[PDB]
Amino acid sequence: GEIEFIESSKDAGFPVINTPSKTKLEPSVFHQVFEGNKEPAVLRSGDPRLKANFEEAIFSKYIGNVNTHVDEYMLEAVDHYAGQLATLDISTEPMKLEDAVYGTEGLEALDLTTSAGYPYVALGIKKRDILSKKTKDLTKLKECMDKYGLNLPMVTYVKDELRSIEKVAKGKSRLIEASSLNDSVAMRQTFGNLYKTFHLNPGVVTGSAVGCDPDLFWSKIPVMLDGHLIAFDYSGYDASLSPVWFACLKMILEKLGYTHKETNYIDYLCNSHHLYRDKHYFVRGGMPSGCSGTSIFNSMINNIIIRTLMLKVYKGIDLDQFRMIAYGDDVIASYPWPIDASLLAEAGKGYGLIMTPADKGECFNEVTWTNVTFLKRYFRADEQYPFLVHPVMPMKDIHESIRWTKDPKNTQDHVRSLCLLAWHNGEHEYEEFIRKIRSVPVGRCLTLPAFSTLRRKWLDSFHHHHH
Ligand SMILES: N#Cc1cc([N+](=O)[O-])ccc1Oc1ccc(F)cc1Oc1ccc([N+](=O)[O-])cc1C#N
Repeated sequence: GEIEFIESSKDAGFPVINTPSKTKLEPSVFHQVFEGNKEPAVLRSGDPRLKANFEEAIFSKYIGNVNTHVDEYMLEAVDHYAGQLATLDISTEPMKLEDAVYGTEGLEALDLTTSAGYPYVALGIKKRDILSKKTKDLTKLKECMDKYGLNLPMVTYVKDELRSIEKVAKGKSRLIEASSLNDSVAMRQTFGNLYKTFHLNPGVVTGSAVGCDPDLFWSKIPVMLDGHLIAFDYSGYDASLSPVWFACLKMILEKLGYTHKETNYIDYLCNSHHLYRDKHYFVRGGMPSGCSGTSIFNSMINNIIIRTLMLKVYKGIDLDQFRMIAYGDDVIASYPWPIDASLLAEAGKGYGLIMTPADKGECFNEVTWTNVTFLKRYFRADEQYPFLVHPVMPMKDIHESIRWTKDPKNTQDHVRSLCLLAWHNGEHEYEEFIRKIRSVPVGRCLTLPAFSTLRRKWLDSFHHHHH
């Protein structure tokens, strides 16, 4: 991804977008009770914690493109993964607006808390001013869509979230694109059935884990990945995606039976128009994290990518014995013979991708079930039911997250959520967690699940329904 053109908003007649200047994260009542090193990301330019230039850092992820056509490796990659998705019987038919906007099995209702984007955001108009979760009204939306169209600029927001000292210091805050409500809805219409199928079929056929529930899904993973594990990091995945990969994506959507017209939306993602604060810029390549389907699409591409590096480096490779699961840039994979991930990483670099050893590793080491992570979680078989596998989020991370809040009114929900995570570290660990929570008076006011109830409900969860 490369920033092609940049100018002042006033010159094209765009109003300044008034994004928030201060963080919503403050120290929680638990901030002194636990250790942690992370702090809210830098959102403004004058932040005294900065040890680099902010405007420069946030955009620097835009490292460049490699100009090329789809090669022989890409094609055969596309076909293999095409071969897989066909099994699923994805409907290329649009989805009925009601479903696309207000929910259905496999596609959550369009979130009414996020930005509506341009131009509504400029006009003080909020999502809730347009949609209602009570009347399922589409009369207003239809007016706005007809009024303002598709293909609108995107609004760029600095992601307000906890980060390490290194990234606060370097100003490497992450950017999120708010798509215009219309484009959101349109895309949901066009791809809703794809999304529905992806969320209902996490695993090695979709090669996706987007929408999954670790609690249930972890147990499936080792079953699906028989082989020697392959795992690894990207750096700036979304924004390094060159246009070539989008060509491949639309190439794959075409085999699923999407028309050229219907794939024009991939271009909307690839060559993008952004309204940042008082600037207005055009970007060629780069997945614009935050528009509709960016996770699914990031995964699908990744599915293409890895199969392409396998093919180019290991002539002889049989892909039908390959298995992968992506969540956007996060990949876990297996082959029956060892694979040198470093080879792949160097190969990938010729395509403008920065691959790295898994979990900020020193070298592309042996990947076991002991050290493998996915969505920041480890795997540990339950001591008692060995076919059951715990998703184990590290305590360090739970400790980090507990020390801040964006809204103390939700403490109960927040601490329960963290509870749902921590207990996989084991009873000793869980009881220390609970004691320290409880060493503050607010901690004593919270309804907190007992370990033994967490264990029971989990064991009980793999008793009903599918997967
Ligand atoms: N469309 C849409 C859409 C709407 C919102 N929103 O705020 O209402 C947010 C993300 C949206 O994109 C997706 C819509 C449906 C999907 F099945 C998947 C979408 O993309 C994601 C799916 C999953 C995740 N995730 O959980 O990380 C992030 C994204 C993103 N961006």
